[PDB]
Amino acid sequence: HLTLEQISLFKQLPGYWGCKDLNSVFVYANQAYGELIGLKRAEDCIGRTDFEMPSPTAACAAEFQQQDRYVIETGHSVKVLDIHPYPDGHWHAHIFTKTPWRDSQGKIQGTIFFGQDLTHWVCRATGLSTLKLTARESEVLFLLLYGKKPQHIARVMGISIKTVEGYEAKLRSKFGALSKDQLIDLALDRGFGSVIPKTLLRKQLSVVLSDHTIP
Amino acid sequence: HLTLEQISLFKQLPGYWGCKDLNSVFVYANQAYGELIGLKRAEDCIGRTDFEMPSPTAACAAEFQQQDRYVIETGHSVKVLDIHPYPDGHWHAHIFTKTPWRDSQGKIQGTIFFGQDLTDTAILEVGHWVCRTLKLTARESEVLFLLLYGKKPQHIARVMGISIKTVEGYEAKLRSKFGALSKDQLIDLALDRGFGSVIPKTLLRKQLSVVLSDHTI
Ligand SMILES: Cc1c[nH]c(=O)c(C)n1
Ligand SMILES: Cc1c[nH]c(=O)c(C)n1
Repeated sequence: HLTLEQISLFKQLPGYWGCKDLNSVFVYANQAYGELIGLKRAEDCIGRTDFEMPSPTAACAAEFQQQDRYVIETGHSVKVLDIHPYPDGHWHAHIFTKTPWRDSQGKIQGTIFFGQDLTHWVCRATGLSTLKLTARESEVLFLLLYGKKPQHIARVMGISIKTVEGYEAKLRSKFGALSKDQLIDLALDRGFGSVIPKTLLRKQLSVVLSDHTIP
Repeated sequence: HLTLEQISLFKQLPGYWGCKDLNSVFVYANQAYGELIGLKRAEDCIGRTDFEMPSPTAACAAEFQQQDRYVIETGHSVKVLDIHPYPDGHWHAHIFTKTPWRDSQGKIQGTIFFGQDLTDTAILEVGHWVCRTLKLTARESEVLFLLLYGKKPQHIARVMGISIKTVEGYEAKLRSKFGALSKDQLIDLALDRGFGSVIPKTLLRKQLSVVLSDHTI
């Protein structure tokens, strides 16, 4: 049994978090998440789905559920880049971690979500050492660097697949790469993975980002 | 008071986290942090300090406690890059965020700590990247990085397992390579060139606790 002292940690652990059941119906949300999502008491999340929150995030409720079902059917954990206008009238950006929620004998009974606010050197063989992209180009590049395929990028940005190939070709040539693989390596070796394009921060989207341990 | 579902969620939330009192005595640690730190029964953390965990991390316990005291005294949140050997026999890198812990009436009674495994998305959150004509060697980039984040020469020596004189050597090699005339101008030029977002890849197997950012809330 937990002391009240330890329960205050439960109440004050920073971030935007909670859990849903197998139908992605909310079971708990901490106060920070409830306020974010437009509610004065986070208890009003319980029993509702992502479609039913008074918040523009509900326009991506179908993406949230597909994410949730992936964690549930596979047991893998995912990292989601979430960028949305919110009931407070501001755009926010988060990485939401999603992991399976397990019961007392270990079986998956839902998902846990945990969100955090998102607030010219070259790599050499050993060490480091020492081109102007379009808004559209830098958006396509950022998504390609995190493992997203062209049909993924077409959906996120709301353009045709052929158009993503258009921007991919410019990038490949702007970096002087002879293939998409070389484009990725060259861009990574120049710090392109560590910056979110500022125009991407005003495009509503929910996309899983490929994630790897370092090293 | 908590329901069975809220207790279950509390026990499965990701990360390696817990809280400490005003003297950084542990009051709670989740299972993930217990296991990482060598205490498979995580309530064994309670009432210990960082000096008393069964873990090579304790060599940096004085630095952990200086970070905790900063959060307590200022009310700021800090993010720390933490690289250490661990009782499982491996090196682990993490970002640890430290937040004031407050009582029923709002005053600070300690700190909350929350660690993430160093991953692609995790470094993105802190705006740094890792490498998988002005040229820097492996050891020079390590020195330069530790210089950018406030480490004194004797601290740098400890991280790199060498002597201060050796460290002075690399520091002068960087001052002439950047054309800077002092350590001040060297930090300024390297920052001006965007070295403030690089973590040299060879630091992932050297022991260090380094504050990356400090935030008002
Ligand atoms: C804002 C947000 C994104 N994805 C989610 O699943 C949840 C619960 N909230
Ligand atoms: C491993 C580790 C790093 N820094 C800390 O303060 C804590 C609580 N643990």
